[PDB]
Amino acid sequence: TMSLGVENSVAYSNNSIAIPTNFTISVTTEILPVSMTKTSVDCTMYICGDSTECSNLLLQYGSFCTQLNRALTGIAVEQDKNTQEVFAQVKQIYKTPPIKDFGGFNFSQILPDPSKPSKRSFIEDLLFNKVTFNGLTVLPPLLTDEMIAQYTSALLAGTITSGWTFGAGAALQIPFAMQMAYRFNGIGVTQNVLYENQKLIANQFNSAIGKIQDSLSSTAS
Amino acid sequence: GTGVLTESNKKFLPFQQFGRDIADTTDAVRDPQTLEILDITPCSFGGVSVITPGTNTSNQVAVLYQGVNCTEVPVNVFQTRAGCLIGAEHVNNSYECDIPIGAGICASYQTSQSIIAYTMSLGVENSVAYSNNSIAIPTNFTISVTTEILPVSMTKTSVDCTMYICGD
Amino acid sequence: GTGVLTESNKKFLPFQQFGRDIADTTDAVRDPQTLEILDITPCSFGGVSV
Amino acid sequence: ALGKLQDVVNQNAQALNTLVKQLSSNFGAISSVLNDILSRLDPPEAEVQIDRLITGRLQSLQTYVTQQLIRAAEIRASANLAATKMSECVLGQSKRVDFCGKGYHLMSFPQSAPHGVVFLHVTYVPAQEKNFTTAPAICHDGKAHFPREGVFVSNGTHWFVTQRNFYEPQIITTDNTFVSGNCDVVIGIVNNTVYDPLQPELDS
Amino acid sequence: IDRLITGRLQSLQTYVTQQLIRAAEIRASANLAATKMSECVLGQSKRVDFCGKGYHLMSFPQSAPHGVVFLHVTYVPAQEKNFTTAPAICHDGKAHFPREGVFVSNGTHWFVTQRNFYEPQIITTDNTFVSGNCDVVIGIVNNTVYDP
Ligand SMILES: *[C@@H]1O[C@H](CO)[C@@H](O[C@@H]2O[C@H](CO)[C@@H](O)[C@H](O)[C@H]2NC(C)=O)[C@H](O)[C@H]1NC(C)=O
Ligand SMILES: *[C@@H]1O[C@H](CO)[C@@H](O[C@@H]2O[C@H](CO)[C@@H](O)[C@H](O)[C@H]2NC(C)=O)[C@H](O)[C@H]1NC(C)=O
Ligand SMILES: *[C@@H]1O[C@H](CO)[C@@H](O[C@@H]2O[C@H](CO)[C@@H](O)[C@H](O)[C@H]2NC(C)=O)[C@H](O)[C@H]1NC(C)=O
Ligand SMILES: *[C@@H]1O[C@H](CO)[C@@H](O[C@@H]2O[C@H](CO)[C@@H](O)[C@H](O)[C@H]2NC(C)=O)[C@H](O)[C@H]1NC(C)=O
Ligand SMILES: *[C@@H]1O[C@H](CO)[C@@H](O[C@@H]2O[C@H](CO)[C@@H](O)[C@H](O)[C@H]2NC(C)=O)[C@H](O)[C@H]1NC(C)=O
Ligand SMILES: *[C@@H]1O[C@H](CO)[C@@H](O[C@@H]2O[C@H](CO)[C@@H](O)[C@H](O)[C@H]2NC(C)=O)[C@H](O)[C@H]1NC(C)=O
Ligand SMILES: *[C@@H]1O[C@H](CO)[C@@H](O[C@@H]2O[C@H](CO)[C@@H](O)[C@H](O)[C@H]2NC(C)=O)[C@H](O)[C@H]1NC(C)=O
Ligand SMILES: *[C@@H]1O[C@H](CO)[C@@H](O)[C@H](O)[C@H]1NC(C)=O
Ligand SMILES: *[C@@H]1O[C@H](CO)[C@@H](O)[C@H](O)[C@H]1NC(C)=O
Ligand SMILES: *[C@@H]1O[C@H](CO)[C@@H](O)[C@H](O)[C@H]1NC(C)=O
Ligand SMILES: *[C@@H]1O[C@H](CO)[C@@H](O)[C@H](O)[C@H]1NC(C)=O
Ligand SMILES: *[C@@H]1O[C@H](CO)[C@@H](O)[C@H](O)[C@H]1NC(C)=O
Ligand SMILES: *[C@@H]1O[C@H](CO)[C@@H](O)[C@H](O)[C@H]1NC(C)=O
Ligand SMILES: *[C@@H]1O[C@H](CO)[C@@H](O)[C@H](O)[C@H]1NC(C)=O
Ligand SMILES: *[C@@H]1O[C@H](CO)[C@@H](O)[C@H](O)[C@H]1NC(C)=O
Ligand SMILES: *[C@@H]1O[C@H](CO)[C@@H](O)[C@H](O)[C@H]1NC(C)=O
Repeated sequence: TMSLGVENSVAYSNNSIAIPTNFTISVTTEILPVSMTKTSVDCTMYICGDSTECSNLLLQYGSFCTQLNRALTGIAVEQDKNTQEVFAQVKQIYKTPPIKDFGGFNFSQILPDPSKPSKRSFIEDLLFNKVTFNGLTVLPPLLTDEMIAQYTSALLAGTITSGWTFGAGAALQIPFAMQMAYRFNGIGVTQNVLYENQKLIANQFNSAIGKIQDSLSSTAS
Repeated sequence: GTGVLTESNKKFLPFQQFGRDIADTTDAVRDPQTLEILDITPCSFGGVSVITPGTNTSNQVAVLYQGVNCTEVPVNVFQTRAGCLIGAEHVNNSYECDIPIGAGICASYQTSQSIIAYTMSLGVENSVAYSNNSIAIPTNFTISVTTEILPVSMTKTSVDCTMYICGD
Repeated sequence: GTGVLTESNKKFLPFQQFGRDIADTTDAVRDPQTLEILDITPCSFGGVSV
Repeated sequence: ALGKLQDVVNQNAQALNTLVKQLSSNFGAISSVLNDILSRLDPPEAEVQIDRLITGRLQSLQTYVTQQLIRAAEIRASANLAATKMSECVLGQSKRVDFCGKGYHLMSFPQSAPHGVVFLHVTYVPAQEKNFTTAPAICHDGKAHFPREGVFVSNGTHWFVTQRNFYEPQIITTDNTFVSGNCDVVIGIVNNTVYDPLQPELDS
Repeated sequence: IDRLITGRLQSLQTYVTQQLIRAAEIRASANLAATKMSECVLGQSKRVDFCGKGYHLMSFPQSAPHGVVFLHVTYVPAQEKNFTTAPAICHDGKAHFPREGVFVSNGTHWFVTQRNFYEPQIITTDNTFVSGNCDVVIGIVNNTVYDP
């Protein structure tokens, strides 16, 4: 009989409060399917492949072919719309400056890699590597892997160099240290914490990124 | 069968006469007279779409044969990963996507005017002037009233199954 | 067919007999004896709820 | 713009048309009209073709009902989204980003439409950006000062503490800033006078 | 051929229906991913566990074959210490409540600290606001509020 978790009585008393004296900057991963392969099926070729008599017999079934083809075409257009909605949320393709001074934070593992022929980040390369004709045709996506990589790179550059501002309108530059100070103010922790523990936070963030790299590289589940 | 027979590198065993795949369709064969292996490829086929600017704008159209090499078409020919596009003038300049053909290629009717297919542009590049001691603050605002249209309900249709199938 | 025949204002051409629609169902007819156009309406029917 | 609604309409209409057109198909029967088959064949012979007609029409009905269920699920998802926006964009102010339109959300107004709703999202979009030199904190008496609400900016020579979403520079006073720690820890911290309102009052 | 066509059309219809349902599921996931991009990446989310377990600091997108991977950077408190807490404090017969924070005690002295991190501070009239007398609040304690 499976256990639901370790029993843990909270030491509750009407005048006892536990306050945290430290923190960890945990980088977790969440994978979301966005689109499915665009496939179109030729009704006549599949059902009556190269047969005039079969095609004539199939003609009597009314508008089955048109409705099946319309359904598949709608699904394919839906896939294109899904990708466009998810990724094309940035009006202008921002790019990070050549000088990488982000307050000690190290984004080299997620910023685009010029070395690879495709401008794709290191962790993006890991993700791509880990994931793997009878009237059925597999249409290609409108946005190639290169274009989706460009969109994600634009999103990352905008985020890093401008905080949340680029989502509201014109992207406003801002030091990433001050951006993180604002992020801390958002969660109810004063900003002086970030300034006073900037090096510690940067080290924790870099270690978390490394752990993400290792987890993606090792476990494919 | 019907297909394209080509010279094959497959190492058929002496006793084997055919080669199948996951679909169980004949993927390879052995010539009965001369014992040489031949790969069978499906005869080229694919959808035919029509990139057309609004007829109100122009009657000139381009034809896309999806996923077919530009060699099997009878007869201003562009070979993109989406397929063979005939009637579109390839342009190196990149603009926003107008009529998405696919594989990053979009075709638009533009300047005499013709249909030009191009690698669609992902908006305008904009290098943020980032530095560790520079913040851009907005000195003004604009109250933008946008619109968001959402379907809420659809037609309430009932069908008299008996009457429809067996009317009177 | 089954339905209600009503006097119609449709301008049938001399050689045209029936009048169809997107449903591809006979909406109008020409009375073969007296050359007049009659609209055909399906006999009234509908769900009966309580 | 209204396509989202118009599209929907067409879809439904299209389906009905298709359904009706399926009444004019043979499905393998001698004719597409039951009355013709009944009048031209005896029941023992007619039933054979009527079976094909009935099976075809029933299959068409099942296809229509299945696709209608799928489309109704899609419309139910969109209607739940519309109810969420009515609750959060209209009946309140949504702090969620891009949920009630691009830019900071001020308010929203509902407007009916044929088989749909339309939200006019009034949002606030900053327009005119000005560069400034910014510092995370400020040192006055060795104590690092951080802004309570706002950010330290400089027009080149003087330091002001301005709210983040609208450039409204203000003198840097102890009311605007709070101290935490000394100035040997922060990176990018700077020196500047932090005006004290109480000093002149005590002077006089 | 009648039987073959009927069977193959049934197979095609089954395939297309399964595809429609699977595509509806994928579109639900795509809408969720667009929401996460809008609210976690393009902004900081207050919604709990929406952008990772913890207090969301930021998110980073990464394309993957037919999907998006969000790296959610979150703030998780680590080492917690017990303290004795008083809802208010009485200095001159008027209850004092913390403007933004909580009252804690390390055994003898009383501090007012932000709620999600231990940064104790000497209680002063700037850290606290007064409301009413000292005969209503339950659990209130006695202490001095430093006056600058
Ligand atoms: C960011 O991290 C990467 C690796 O995670 C660092 O790249 C390493 O740089 C050192 C420099 O001495 C080399 O010896 C290593 O071989 C590099 N590793 C890899 C995988 O390239 C990079 O230096 C870090 N950037 C910052 C600013 O700390
Ligand atoms: C908060 O926790 C972090 C660890 O998450 C502490 O940082 C570590 O400190 C030890 C010794 O103090 C070092 O050996 C480690 O290398 C540090 N790790 C990192 C990532 O910097 C930190 O000291 C703790 N701070 C407090 C106030 O408890
Ligand atoms: C902020 O922008 C608004 C426009 O969005 C400015 O108002 C305009 O000012 C010019 C010149 O004074 C007028 O010609 C326009 O008619 C004004 N527009 C409107 C809608 O009234 C405003 O002056 C700007 N303010 C600042 C401080 O830059
Ligand atoms: C930065 O702003 C300050 C404050 O507005 C400017 O100082 C004032 O400048 C005006 C003229 O623009 C004078 O009339 C005031 O007497 C100045 N006051 C003080 C306290 O200096 C300063 O000139 C601005 N500097 C720049 C480079 O824009
Ligand atoms: C800000 O002011 C402090 C003191 O007012 C400066 O500290 C001086 O630093 C120099 C060089 O490090 C030392 O020689 C002095 O002895 C320091 N003074 C004191 C009183 O300790 C500090 O350098 C200034 N910072 C900036 C950026 O101007
Ligand atoms: C609770 O905190 C107070 C203040 O932080 C501590 O009081 C200090 O105790 C040390 C003992 O070495 C003295 O040197 C300081 O002068 C005291 N400061 C003040 C302002 O009185 C107190 O010791 C702490 N007690 C516990 C149990 O944590
Ligand atoms: C806080 O202080 C007040 C007064 O300094 C205490 O109230 C006194 O309580 C005693 C015993 O209950 C009475 O004899 C006095 O008459 C009270 N005086 C006043 C002015 O109220 C109160 O009990 C203290 N609270 C705690 C928790 O110790
Ligand atoms: C039959 O084909 C084989 C294959 O090479 C050949 O060697 C042989 O001479 C042929 N015989 C005749 C009678 O054609
Ligand atoms: C053709 O399109 C233009 C704009 O695209 C429009 O102004 C014009 O009225 C249209 N013509 C017709 C006949 O619809
Ligand atoms: C089309 O065929 C030619 C020659 O057979 C080949 O070089 C070319 O790569 C083919 N096109 C594609 C897209 O594979
Ligand atoms: C486009 O540019 C490439 C190299 O940049 C060149 O080889 C090609 O001929 C150009 N095409 C046209 C139509 O000018
Ligand atoms: C037949 O019908 C026409 C229609 O009006 C009529 O004119 C004619 O007299 C009819 N003939 C006979 C024999 O009743
Ligand atoms: C800030 O300065 C940089 C310096 O290169 C400039 O490119 C940028 O346009 C400036 N910001 C604005 C809003 O003009
Ligand atoms: C910014 O970076 C430059 C070098 O890139 C350095 O000299 C300067 O001290 C830094 N200043 C701040 C406030 O980070
Ligand atoms: C707080 O008190 C409870 C009471 O048993 C104890 O279990 C817990 O360990 C204490 N907190 C810490 C951080 O030790
Ligand atoms: C907390 O509970 C204890 C029971 O041990 C009680 O004596 C005390 O008065 C309670 N405190 C408050 C503020 O109710």
